[PDB]
Amino acid sequence: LHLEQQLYSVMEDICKLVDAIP
Amino acid sequence: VMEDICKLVDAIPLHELTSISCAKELLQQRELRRKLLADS
Repeated sequence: LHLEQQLYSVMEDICKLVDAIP
Repeated sequence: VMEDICKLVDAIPLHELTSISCAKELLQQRELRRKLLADS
């Protein structure tokens, strides 16, 4: 199940992106 | 989890998405988190 680990850190790049108005 | 946030990021309209400069690359995170969810 290499697809769950791939979604664990690919929608974690969308979040850190949300962080960049600090 | 943390992605009830990203639930709100797949919802920003395409007209309202041009006002942020990170969107060139952080909208391919939207269209890729949707092909991977679809691989059930």
